[PDB]
Amino acid sequence: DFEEIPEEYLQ
Amino acid sequence: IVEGSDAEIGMSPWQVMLFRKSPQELLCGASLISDRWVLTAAHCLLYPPWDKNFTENDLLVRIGKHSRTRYERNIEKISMLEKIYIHPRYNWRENLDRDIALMKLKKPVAFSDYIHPVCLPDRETAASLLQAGYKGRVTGWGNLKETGQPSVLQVVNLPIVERPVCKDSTRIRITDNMFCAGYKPDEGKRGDACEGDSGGPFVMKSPFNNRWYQMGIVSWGEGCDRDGKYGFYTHVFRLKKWIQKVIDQFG
Amino acid sequence: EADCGLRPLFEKKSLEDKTERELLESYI
Ligand SMILES: *[C@@H]1O[C@H](CO)[C@@H](O)[C@H](O)[C@H]1NC(C)=O
Ligand SMILES: N=C(N)c1ccc(Cl)cc1
Ligand code: NA
Ligand code: NA
Repeated sequence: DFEEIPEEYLQ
Repeated sequence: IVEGSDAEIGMSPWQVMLFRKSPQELLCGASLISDRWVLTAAHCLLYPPWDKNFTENDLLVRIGKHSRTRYERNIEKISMLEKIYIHPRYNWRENLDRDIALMKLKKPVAFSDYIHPVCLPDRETAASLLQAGYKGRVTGWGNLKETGQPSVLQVVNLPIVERPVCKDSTRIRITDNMFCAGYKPDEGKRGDACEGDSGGPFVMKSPFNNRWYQMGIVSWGEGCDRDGKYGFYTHVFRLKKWIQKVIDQFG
Repeated sequence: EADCGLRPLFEKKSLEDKTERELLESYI
């Protein structure tokens, strides 16, 4: 449902 | 938000989205009160009846947003959480008394046209403005009806309700740390917060100094936009001494 | 903040949003 956010914020 | 409308760009630049990392989903609203502090409802973070007890690393905050689901490149800013603080007398067992929490960000967020803090009320602004019939504004990305979801941030203006009417609308025990807002059945107009709006702000624009103040936090309701029911909001001013104590000691 | 509650795209430009007047009119 949500657009993927940049991977930098999940690391 | 039920029976609201699309926000204008930059209309609520303090609005924050609490976002779950995995699975990626909206958890709650929240508000920006300084470059490093975000205010929300405690039940967005801790609600044992639903097995909810988030830790810092579970969550992100997204600031500057308009679209609910899009990654708003060059506009929104995504921040990690350094620390969660929940009111020590938050009553999740009974009635959500003192439904307030703070989140300290790992790094300060840069302000912009889209990102700007709301004021917290002083005693006098609270006394003047938190009167039955006076309207505030609620914003969020929650559901559009009780039983569905918005493209962009929604806004609704709602009147504060007399305390006896709030109390007589529910079997829940209401405390001085709560107020309620919404139209009465005979008033015709409608509107409410709904699932997913919790933790976001109830704001009022002071006619004395033309600044926006956060008077409430979306806390709880029985359904959404039901006739004879009202939304309940955390009374921010009544809990400001705790807010100040946290910020003074951990900021 | 000294600057809190003043929106860049509204108060700081002296532009009014579409419904803020509804709030003002309730403050009686
Ligand atoms: C919530 O979780 C933390 C650990 O993550 C724990 O210390 C705390 O007691 C929990 N609260 C409740 C009410 O279960
Ligand atoms: N049904 C709800 N989740 C709800 C929550 C909070 C308010 Cl103020 C109104 C409705
Ligand atoms: Na009652
Ligand atoms: Na209602």
